[PDB]
Amino acid sequence: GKIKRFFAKDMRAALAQVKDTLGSDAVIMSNKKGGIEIVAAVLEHH
Amino acid sequence: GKIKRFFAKDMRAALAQVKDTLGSDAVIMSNKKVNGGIEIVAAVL
Repeated sequence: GKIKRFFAKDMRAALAQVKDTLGSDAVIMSNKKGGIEIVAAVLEHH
Repeated sequence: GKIKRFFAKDMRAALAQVKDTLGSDAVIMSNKKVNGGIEIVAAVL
């Protein structure tokens, strides 16, 4: 489990970064956007 | 860097306190569900 700011994709495509790095099960935070910014978080199960 | 323990009634608010203190990039060590809410142990370098 980790929390990452990822990258300023400037596009919702940044979600791909989140998936390729964090995975398919993730919690996205602060997607408040020159580019865009999004901090997401995966948890370690149980 | 450091390692800190966090509590919140919900997982969202616990993730928020981890962000407001450790920052946008951190390592989640623990997400155990404790009586009264959730405990998250996180670390940042």
